Amino acid sequence: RTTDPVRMYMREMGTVELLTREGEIEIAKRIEEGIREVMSAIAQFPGTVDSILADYNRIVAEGGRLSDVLSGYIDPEEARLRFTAVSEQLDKAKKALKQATAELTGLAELFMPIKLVPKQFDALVARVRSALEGVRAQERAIMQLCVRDARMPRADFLRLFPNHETDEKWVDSVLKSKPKYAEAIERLRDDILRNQQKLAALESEVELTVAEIKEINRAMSIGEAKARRAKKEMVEANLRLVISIAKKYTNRGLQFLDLIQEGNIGLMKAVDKFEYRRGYKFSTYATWWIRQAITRSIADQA
Amino acid sequence: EFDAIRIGLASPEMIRSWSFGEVKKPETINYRTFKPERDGLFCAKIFGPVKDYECLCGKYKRLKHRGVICEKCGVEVALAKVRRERMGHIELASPVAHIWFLKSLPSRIGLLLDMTLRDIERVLYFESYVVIDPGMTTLEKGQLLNDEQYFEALEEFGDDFDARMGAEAVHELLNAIDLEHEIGRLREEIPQTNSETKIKKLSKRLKLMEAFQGSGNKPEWMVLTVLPVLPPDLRPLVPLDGGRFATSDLNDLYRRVINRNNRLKRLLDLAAPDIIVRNEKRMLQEAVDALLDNGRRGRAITGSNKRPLKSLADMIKGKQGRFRQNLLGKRVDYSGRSVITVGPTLRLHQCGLPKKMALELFKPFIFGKLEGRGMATTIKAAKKMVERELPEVWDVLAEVIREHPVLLNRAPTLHRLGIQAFEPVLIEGKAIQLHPLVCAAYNADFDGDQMAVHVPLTLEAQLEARALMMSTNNILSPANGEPIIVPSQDVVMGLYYMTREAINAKGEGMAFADLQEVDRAYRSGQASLHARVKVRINEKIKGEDGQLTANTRIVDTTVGRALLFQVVPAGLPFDVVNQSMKKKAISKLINHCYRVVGLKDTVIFADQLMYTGFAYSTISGVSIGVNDFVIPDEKARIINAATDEVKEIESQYASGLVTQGEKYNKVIDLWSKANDEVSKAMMANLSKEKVVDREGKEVDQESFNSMYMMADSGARGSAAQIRQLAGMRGLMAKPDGSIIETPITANFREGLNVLQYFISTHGARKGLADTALKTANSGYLTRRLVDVAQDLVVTEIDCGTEHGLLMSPHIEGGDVVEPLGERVLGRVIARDVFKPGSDEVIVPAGTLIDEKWVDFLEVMSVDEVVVRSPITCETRHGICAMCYGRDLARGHRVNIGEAVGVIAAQSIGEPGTQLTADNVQVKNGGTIRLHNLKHVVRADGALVAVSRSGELAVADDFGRERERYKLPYGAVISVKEGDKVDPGAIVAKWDPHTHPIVTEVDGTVAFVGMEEGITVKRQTDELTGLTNIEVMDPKDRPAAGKDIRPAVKLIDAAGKDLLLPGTDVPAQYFLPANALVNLTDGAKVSIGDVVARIPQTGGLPRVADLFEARRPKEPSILAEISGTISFGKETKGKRRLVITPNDGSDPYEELIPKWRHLNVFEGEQVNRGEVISDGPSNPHDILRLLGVSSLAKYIVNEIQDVYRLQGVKINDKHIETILRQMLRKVEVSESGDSSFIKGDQVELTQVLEENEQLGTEDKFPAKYERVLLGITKASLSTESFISAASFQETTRVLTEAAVTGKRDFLRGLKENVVVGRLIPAGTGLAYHSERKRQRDLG
Amino acid sequence: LYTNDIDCGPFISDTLKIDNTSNQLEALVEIYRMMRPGEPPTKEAAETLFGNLFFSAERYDLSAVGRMKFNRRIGRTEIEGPGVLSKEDIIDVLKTL
RNA sequence: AUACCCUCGA
Ligand SMILES: [Mg+2]
Repeated sequence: RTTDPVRMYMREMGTVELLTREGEIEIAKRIEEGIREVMSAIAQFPGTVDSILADYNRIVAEGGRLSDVLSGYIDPEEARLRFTAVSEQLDKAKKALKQATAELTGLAELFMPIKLVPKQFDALVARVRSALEGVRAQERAIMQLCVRDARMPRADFLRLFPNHETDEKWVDSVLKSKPKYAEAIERLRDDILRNQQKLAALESEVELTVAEIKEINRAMSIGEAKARRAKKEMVEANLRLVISIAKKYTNRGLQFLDLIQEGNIGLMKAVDKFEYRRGYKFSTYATWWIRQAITRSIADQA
Repeated sequence: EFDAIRIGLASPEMIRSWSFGEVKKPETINYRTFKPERDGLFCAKIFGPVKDYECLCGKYKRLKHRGVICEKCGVEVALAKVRRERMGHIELASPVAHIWFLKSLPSRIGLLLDMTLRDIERVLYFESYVVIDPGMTTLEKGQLLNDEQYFEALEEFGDDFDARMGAEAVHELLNAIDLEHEIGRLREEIPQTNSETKIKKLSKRLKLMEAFQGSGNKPEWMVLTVLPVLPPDLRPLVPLDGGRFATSDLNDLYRRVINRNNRLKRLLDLAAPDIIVRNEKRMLQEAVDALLDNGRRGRAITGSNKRPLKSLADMIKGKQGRFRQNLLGKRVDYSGRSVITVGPTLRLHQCGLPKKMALELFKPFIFGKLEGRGMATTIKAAKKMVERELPEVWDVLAEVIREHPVLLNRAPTLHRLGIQAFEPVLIEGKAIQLHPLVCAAYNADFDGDQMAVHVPLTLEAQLEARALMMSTNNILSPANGEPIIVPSQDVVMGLYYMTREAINAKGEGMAFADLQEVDRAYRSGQASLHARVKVRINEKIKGEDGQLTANTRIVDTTVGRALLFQVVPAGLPFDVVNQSMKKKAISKLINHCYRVVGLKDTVIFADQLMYTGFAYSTISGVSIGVNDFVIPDEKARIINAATDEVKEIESQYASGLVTQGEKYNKVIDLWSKANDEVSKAMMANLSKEKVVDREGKEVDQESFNSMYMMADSGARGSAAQIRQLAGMRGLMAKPDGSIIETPITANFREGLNVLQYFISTHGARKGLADTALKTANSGYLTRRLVDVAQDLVVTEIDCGTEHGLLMSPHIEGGDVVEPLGERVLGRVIARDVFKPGSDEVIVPAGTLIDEKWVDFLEVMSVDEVVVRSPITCETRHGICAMCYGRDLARGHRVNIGEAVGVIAAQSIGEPGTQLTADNVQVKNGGTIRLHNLKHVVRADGALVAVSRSGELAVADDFGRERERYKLPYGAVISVKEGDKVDPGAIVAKWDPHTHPIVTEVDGTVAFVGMEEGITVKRQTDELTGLTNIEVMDPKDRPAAGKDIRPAVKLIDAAGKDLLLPGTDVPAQYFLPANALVNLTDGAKVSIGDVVARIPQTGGLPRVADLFEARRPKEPSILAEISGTISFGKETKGKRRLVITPNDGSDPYEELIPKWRHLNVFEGEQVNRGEVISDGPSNPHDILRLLGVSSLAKYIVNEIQDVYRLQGVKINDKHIETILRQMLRKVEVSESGDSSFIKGDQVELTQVLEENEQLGTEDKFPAKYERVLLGITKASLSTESFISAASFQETTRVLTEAAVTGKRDFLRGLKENVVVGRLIPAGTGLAYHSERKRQRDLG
Repeated sequence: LYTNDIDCGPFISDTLKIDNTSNQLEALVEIYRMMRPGEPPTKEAAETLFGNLFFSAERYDLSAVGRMKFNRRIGRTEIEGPGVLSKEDIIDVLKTL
């Protein structure tokens, strides 16, 4: 029944082990795989690709900088060529909106190697999750309406309604099923139908259906989860490094655990900004960020 | 106004209600601009404005809008005092458990979940999961799962099993308690199990659940999801000079908590891995725990210092442990101190006061008088005059001092006498002049002592100083009616020297017409101060009440005695002053004068006595010189004789004849006898060392040697110290306690050698080291005594009960320790008092016994009387004014509102610093009487008494018992009840040396089962020392002889079976191992013949043990129920002695392990009160078996022995008062209206039973058993929580009050002290009564 | 087993009948568990901790006075000795006790 | 004008 928190931190963290630099390369490869998957998913959203074209237009019009948009691949002239190719792919896909699905798959293939600055990443994420939030809010609105007013059963709810959410087929089918609940639904036809009109407007903005958007966002979520798992493995690997470096500043007017936690935050920041093509050991780059975090934490307490 | 302060758990909603903002930033003040920052620990948005009636920007500076908050300045403009009431809150990312409800010895959060504190700690420290909402699954809600276990459970189930970790899991558990269902289930399961431990645990569970249900408290509130922050001025940063800032521990802890909370939110918002998240949650839990308390689990530390940080728990605990230094101590104004100085020209009511101290203390009074007289117009002019010390300011200072008493107290005030009011007189100097006669009460000598002076301000305060605590009012000690303002060393010496007698002196023989002529002759030098003369006097006697008879009489006395009698007031005879006037005689004279003449004449008499004592100790040039220590001449001879004896004994030991162990005792006894003989010779020489000539032939007289006077007068010194000064110092003790084999032969006049000095250093170092620990223990004991007996104040006048304690003179041993007069003086009679012949009422009813009544009782032969005692007086919440008898500080009965409990505690604890066999031989001749004796006559009339309860008394001719002795079992006594036995006679010829077994029946015994080698052994000693058989030990016997026990079957001389009365079974007592049965089996044994014979601290710790009602390492084993005792089966290892009372058989009897020797003999009356095995009694068994009055007598006698050993006299009223406070709680057996077993105040149970009698049913009344609690336990178990919280264990009592939702109605002394209200006792009683009138009656 | 009843009692033999510790690694890990509770012990870590606590020139030292007094009390002619506790020193202290 | 440490007096 050890009461020392440092002791149990050592116990819980001590289960994981280090790994040689090829292991770090593999973990960075996993991170790259996840971000490539989520970016390829983003490619299947026309609004996001139009937005990246707009950011490039700012680049050309000097409204954005090279270091504020792109982050290399697996000079702006290669960027010129790649975005001209991606725009031609976009136009040829839009022209024949069957073969359009193959055109978007090629579009995802072409946009797949590209890498961008994290701010645009969060912007793309915000857009896709806002579309998801709108769809989910429409779901909740219709659900609360029908369940709490017409007493319409949850079984037929979760059987017949889902995955369409946009056409009058489900309303008419429930009406033809002829329960008293469908009779009470007739008072709520107007609001549900006008909300589904807004959903249809949102779909026509994105040119895609509910099932398609669900597939893309699910794939993006899987990629984000893969990247998160890779980062978790890497930080659990470098916990030993962070405790070893945190020894330096014990009697600096701050607790040991606060120091190691700040160093942990620094090392997660380092993982967020680490690449394997640098051909370097992790510890060299992690030391700088951990020192920055710990030193800033102690300086803030002066 | 307000009352009934509540305590409860803090709700998150009410925590929000308390706060005025959400503290979010760790830092406090910007280094560039020195104003508090937004959302910081000092932010103006939350806590208020830095400057009174100001804002952050200065947009509004006017003093008009005191509540409006500006647009640009959201910090509302208000008074600067508001920074003390405004608090904030911190929103925690995750809930954290409260440290107090976790780490208290009974863990409230653990008890509420029926899970051990270890498991909860495992969950909190993120070591194991816990299960919430088990649903339809194998897992249970109380089940804890490890990482692998939880992973397997999740894989197997997949859902319908909510498992969490951390304080979030505990919070999710707490709010799903459903206290109603749990209470119902636990109540249903409470009587199903008969296990005492399990029933106790479930009873505690029920208590907690009902407390939560009734108190409006919610279990989820234990784990706080939001915590407050102290207002900034209560956790201030005091800037160090030089621009540094001193940060309080509270600020550091708050900053740590804020930092960890901010880290938590910003690491969960980015989805950090689970391990680091849980580590951060653990850190936040630890930081909040360190903020709330420290050292319980983690013992958090500060930066660059090994001193731990001070949390809120240590802050509310206060300095000096739990004794609140701010709410009880509270440094005051209008006070000062200086070294004290004896002022012999002071009257008893006044004290000297330096000009500067008086001028500083009474400064506002001087300003007021200056403005009133118009001598000063502006206060600046008044300050200029008072600082210039202009000659006219002394006049106004004299006017403000004239009738304004001041308070003087010493550093350790062990009793109320340690602070008394004096009417100051201006003196020239810097020291406070004290009256010599008040030094004894203050326990203050003038070797460097200092005194604090306080100036009462209100007319109430001045009148209380003059009427209650003026120095003249308190002459008699509150501990005992004996006076405390009595002549001390020097004045006693003067009075003793004045009233001596010389065989031949100048002026002896002639007769004087008056005391005036005696003074005229002495001052003219024609007569010695102590010369046997004749003088006629005019004494006024007060023999008849209201009639002062004056008579003129010629008395043979000395000049000094006649001179001193001129001081004596006009109500006492001259015979009271005709003796040598020793210290004890003078104290008794003052006591008699107080009770005869009055108080004002008594203080005048005391002042006159002090004046004459000083004057005639100055006139007598008494002095200490090297020739005063008279060494006896026989000391050399005695020392040489003892040296020869020890040399002979040492030679004998060298021969080997004498053992070292016996030689040690022999030589120490020899040296002690020699020391006693030397001391006796020295005292006999010194006392009579005066040869004088009386007109020719030489004669002897009492010595006039100065040291002998200093001893005999009692002024200063004792015989034990002259034993060192003029005789051999005697044996001294090594540090281990063993007396050193060689003594110190030399005295302090001769001077000691180096080795003897080193031994005396052993002794003196031991004593000096013991002194400090004695003082500390006495202080702690008196603090506990005061805190346990503070609510007890006289409230009623006559409660009406007629129960009390039978008080008889204490005659333990051959001498009367305390006469009946001293025990019942100042008390009140409980029932009728009768003559030796009944039907004649002597003392009718509750008449307060006074000096006249005690003299009347002495004139008659009253021996045993019953008096009303504070252990009686069953009144509620207080004590009646009768059962507490005469006040001791005053001559009359106590008055309603006297805090006799605090006086009792102070009286007991003040003198703590002074702390650290065969036959009966009658002392004097008296008619012998028997008490509590149960024995039949022997064949020849020996009257052997086998009953253990029994005593022998020798009643005097009048009828009172002059001496009593404890008669043991099997004592042969020449019974002569009514026949006087001469002194020194041996009436009882007991000689146990063994545990004899009497044979109440007769006839030819049948020793059945006496096996020679298995049960008995016919072992005869050398030289035919015994023609008997030795009983074989049960283990030393064979395999079959182990279970066989000898039995002397009861048969008559012809073979007829006989049995003892009451029980059908014969009195066939078994013969155990190590027995002595000399009578042959089959031989007629007389009635009472011995059948079986089986051979067999002090100071402050002892009084503390008695007041705590502790259990020693080996308590005395006592009988449970009276009846027929049996034999204990030793084979099992614990003796089981079943009791079979004749009135009704109760087979229940405990088993006593044979690890301690048991002296119980089977086949006799159990006598529940009596003792089974020796040892110090356990106060409890006495209480629950003998009763309450018996426990009262035992405890009072036990404490009084310890106090009388050092000769300090304390009235028993105080010990009985503390006893009443300890016996204030009773436990219930069969409730019918309450819980089965509960510690409830006897007042509560009595009220409930009285209401139930005139209520629903008649059987609703409850039966309960009285229980005794120690002072440190009785004080903490009071109904009020504020009283207990400021005594000890503040955390425990505060958590208990929080969970129980206690309410404290401020109805005690400490409650009103801490809350600043008038005391419910003394003069505040009227205010409290009026408040009750206005509150209870609408 | 050469022993007696009145004198020469089995104080050690009785103690050795407990703790179920046979291998020196078991004793080392038990000592690591006692001195450093909670943390799971490894062979190298426990061995290093025990060695550092027992017979390292750093983290442990008896001054000349300490060695001289220990030798005198346990019984030894040599006044000077090693600064650290010897392997047989603990055995000597056990014998003396 | 806050906490420890040291020393000293009763
Ligand atoms: Mg003194």
